[PDB]
Amino acid sequence: TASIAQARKLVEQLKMEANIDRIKVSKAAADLMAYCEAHAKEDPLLTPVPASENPFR
Amino acid sequence: YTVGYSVSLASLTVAVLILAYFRRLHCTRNYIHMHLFLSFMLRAVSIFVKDAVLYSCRVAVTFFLYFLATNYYWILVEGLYLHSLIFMAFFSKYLWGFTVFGWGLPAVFVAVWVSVRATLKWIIQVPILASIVLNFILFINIVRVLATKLRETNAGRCDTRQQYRKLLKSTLVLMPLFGVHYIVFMMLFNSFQGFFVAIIYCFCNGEVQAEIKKSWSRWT
Amino acid sequence: QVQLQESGGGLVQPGGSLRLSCAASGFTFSNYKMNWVRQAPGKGLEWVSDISQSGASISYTGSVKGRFTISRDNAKNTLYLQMNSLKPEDTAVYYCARCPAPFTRDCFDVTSTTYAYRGQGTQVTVSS
Amino acid sequence: QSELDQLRQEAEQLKNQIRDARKACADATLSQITNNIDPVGRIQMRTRRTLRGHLAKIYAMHWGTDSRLLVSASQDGKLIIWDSYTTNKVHAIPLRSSWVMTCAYAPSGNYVACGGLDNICSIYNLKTREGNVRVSRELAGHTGYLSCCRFLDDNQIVTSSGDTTCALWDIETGQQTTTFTGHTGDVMSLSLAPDTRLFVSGACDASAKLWDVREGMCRQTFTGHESDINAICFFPNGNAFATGSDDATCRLFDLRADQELMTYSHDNIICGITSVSFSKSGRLLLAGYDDFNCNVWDALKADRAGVLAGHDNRVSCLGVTDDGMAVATGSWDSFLKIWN
Amino acid sequence: QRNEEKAQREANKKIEKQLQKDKQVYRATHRLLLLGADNSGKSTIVKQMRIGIFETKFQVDKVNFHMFDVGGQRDERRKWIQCFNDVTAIIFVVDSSDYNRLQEALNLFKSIWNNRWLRTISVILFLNKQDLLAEKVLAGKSKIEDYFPEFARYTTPEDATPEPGEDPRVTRAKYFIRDEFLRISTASGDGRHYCYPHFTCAVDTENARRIFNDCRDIIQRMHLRQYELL
Ligand SMILES: Cc1cc(N2C(=O)NC(=O)C2(C)C)cc(C)c1CCS(=O)(=O)N1CCC2(CC1)N=C(c1ccc(OC(F)(F)F)cc1)NC2=O
Repeated sequence: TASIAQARKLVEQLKMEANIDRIKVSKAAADLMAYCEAHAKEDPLLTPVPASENPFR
Repeated sequence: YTVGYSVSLASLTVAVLILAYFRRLHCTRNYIHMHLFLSFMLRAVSIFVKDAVLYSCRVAVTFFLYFLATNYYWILVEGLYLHSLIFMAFFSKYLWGFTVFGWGLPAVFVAVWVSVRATLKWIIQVPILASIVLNFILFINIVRVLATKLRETNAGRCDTRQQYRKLLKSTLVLMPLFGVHYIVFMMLFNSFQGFFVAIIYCFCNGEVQAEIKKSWSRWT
Repeated sequence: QVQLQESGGGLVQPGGSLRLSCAASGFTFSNYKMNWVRQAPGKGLEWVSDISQSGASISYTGSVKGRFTISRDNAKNTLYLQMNSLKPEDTAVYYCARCPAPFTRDCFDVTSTTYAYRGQGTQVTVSS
Repeated sequence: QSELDQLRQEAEQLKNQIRDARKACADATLSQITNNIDPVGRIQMRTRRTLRGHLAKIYAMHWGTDSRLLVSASQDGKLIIWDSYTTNKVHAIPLRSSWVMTCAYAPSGNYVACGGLDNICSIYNLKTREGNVRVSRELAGHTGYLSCCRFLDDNQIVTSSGDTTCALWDIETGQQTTTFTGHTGDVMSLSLAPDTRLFVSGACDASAKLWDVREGMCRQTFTGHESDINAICFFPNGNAFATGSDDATCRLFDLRADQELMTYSHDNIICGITSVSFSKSGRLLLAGYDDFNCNVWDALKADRAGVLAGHDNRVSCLGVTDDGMAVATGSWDSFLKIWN
Repeated sequence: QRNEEKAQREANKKIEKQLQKDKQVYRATHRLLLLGADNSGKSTIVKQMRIGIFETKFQVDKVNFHMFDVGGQRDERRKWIQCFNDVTAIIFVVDSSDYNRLQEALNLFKSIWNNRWLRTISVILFLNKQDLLAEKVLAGKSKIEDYFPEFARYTTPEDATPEPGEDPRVTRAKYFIRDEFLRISTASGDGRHYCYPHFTCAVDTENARRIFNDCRDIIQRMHLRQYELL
């Protein structure tokens, strides 16, 4: 039946997820910090731009 | 005395400010309240001015009669707008249709009194009597509907005493005790009429009280 | 990972007793309203009993009033169902469905066929 | 049952060995690395515009690539295309079904999609020969309500649905080229990667899944939420994403690390999250809540930077411009407000 | 130069005129969510009311209604039910004869009543299939006490108004099922939303004036609530 065969695919899918190259969280968090630091000056919401450069003002 | 006449105008101007400066306190019924509050304040203004020129000319006399008929015509329509919602508003402009009725129609037959007076009572008085009588007719209809609905909220799944409190409080805030004072009379009553209305209709109002709390929460 | 692992259940003679145990994990057990549901052989899922967050509303399905009783232990993160007099009609797979939202008194879709926040269930059989 | 017991054990033991692999990578936490950097401080945005004209609640919205035009869907049958700079309404599309639950604006700015309980992501042609707006073609084939459909290309669109299934579509033919199966609950949100090579989708089973567009297979699944995931959004670089849920918590997940980096939660908040969005830099994390508010979060330190309190009913949708210049907030009070 | 701005401002007026016209039709119409079960008999009510989702428009006394039946979805309904937080009323249909499924209908009623986004909506309850309930009660095959033990200690309400010709045993069971639904209504939502129970059959000829009268009472109470008069 379908109920007994519904677990056939669940095992197969988890096998694909098991064999994945995982990096350390320490260097993973470094990439997020580096991206934000390198793009901080390009974020109008982060740093309120002058009213002359704001189309909504 | 004088302090009593300050609170009549002072509270009513605060009432219009809260209703007008705010966007949440809107829709037709709140626009109706402002004209009622404006008329109550405008009556108190014309009371002293007329007395000051007379005892305390004819310019203040004609203004006094205009605003006296304006109060009972804005009490009438406000009960007329509520009557429309319960009965003849299941298919819903209307708001600006009778805004002329509120101010303009009281004025026109005042000028008739002036026109006849310009040479050579009932011209101005009994039109107000008709408004008072008609307003009482609407008041009786509404309290019967309120009583009808209170006993059918959940069939018998309520409390008779609790629905008595709901009926009594609702009845108090609609009975035209100002209209009966006009016919009975024709001192201190004028002093508190303007300030008394602001406490119940704008201060005791349970939704503006939470609105200013929302206003204070946003700002502070 | 939200998990609900049922315990207990088995064969029992009519008139006996059976204590179910539902071990919860992956969420704050104290915030959620918990339910017991069952699926009889050849029948759809049926709601049995629920319990409030604190353990005040202890409503039952009516067919099991007097016999069944649900319990809750927020410290141990577990749910209970003490069945006191089992009838043959009670034979079903008893699940431990949890309500979807964490601060609501209404509970939706616990009896659905593919509810995500419901356990695998424990088999209860009554026969002579 | 004798052999089906093994299938349960095979999945359980293999799922168990995945956790220790993730536990080995978790040497530090995102709070430890980002504790040294100074905080953003106070964030105080102001309502630059408030867009009025929708009759019923605004349920979804989407910005354009030019960062000027918007599309907003309301539960009354209208799909209004706005203009942020001048507040003017460019178009007003009457829909067949009033219960529209999603809307999308094409990257080219030529088509607009929408759908809901009618089970159709209808494509609308804005730049036609006669200048009008008409239904281009209707993409039928979903068995559950359409929750999110997003333009992958001018001729491709990915859809989420309440039938636990996503699908890639070909607008020219009108058929599903790729089907994305694996979710158990209703799929509520969808977010494409910047490269449009992968996309994530959260569903009503407290789990998110990374899908490959050209393959149709699930790469990895993320867990950690306690309740239904309502919103999802990629990090600007494309290596992470955030998920809002009914837990009153947002969570940051890293694709390469395959773990949950950070949780954005406060004890005061006990209401669900409807929409999430990152800023252009990715430092700020916008989130729309059920308590009629929008909270700005520091994505690296998990601190409430600010609050966008300007709506009467629940905040239904959020959006940030591609140039990161402004943020818009739709709500159930039928008002779309621009913040900057 | 300014030609584009003149065109854009002139264009916005054309949409604004249409949106005001569409507002009149939207406000006049009353939207209704028809909710029920497979055995409730939803299609019977829809069919006899001859004026992904199925819509049914019917006009009563020059008042447009719009009944929405949502049958093209799955059994999980906690995400699309939020789309109907502003309907005028929810028409809840129940099969009175189907005893074992009454608790399932009671649970669904409790969820809708206590839902955060549906706390303001009033429910027009239709206890459908009354003729089959009378047949089952008089036959004596199935009993309420097995499925509802509290029935054995239930006295008929004094305000009951039975139809001309009805066994007192039938009336007792008929008003007990109604009382089960009204028990949930009174337990929460004090004055914010109410329930309108009705006994209906497959041959109830109008069955739409009751909706018309209930929707009229819902709007009237809504206006009175804004005045804090009820
Ligand atoms: C209906 C309504 C409801 C509201 N509310 C709202 O919106 N929220 C709310 O909570 C309430 C306040 C319910 C507000 C307004 C303005 C009105 C219209 C009110 S009126 O204009 O029709 N008119 C009614 C008649 C009128 C003048 C005003 N009243 C009195 C009067 C006398 C004595 C009284 O008390 C006591 F006897 F002295 F003890 C009390 C009244 N005498 C009059 O002649």
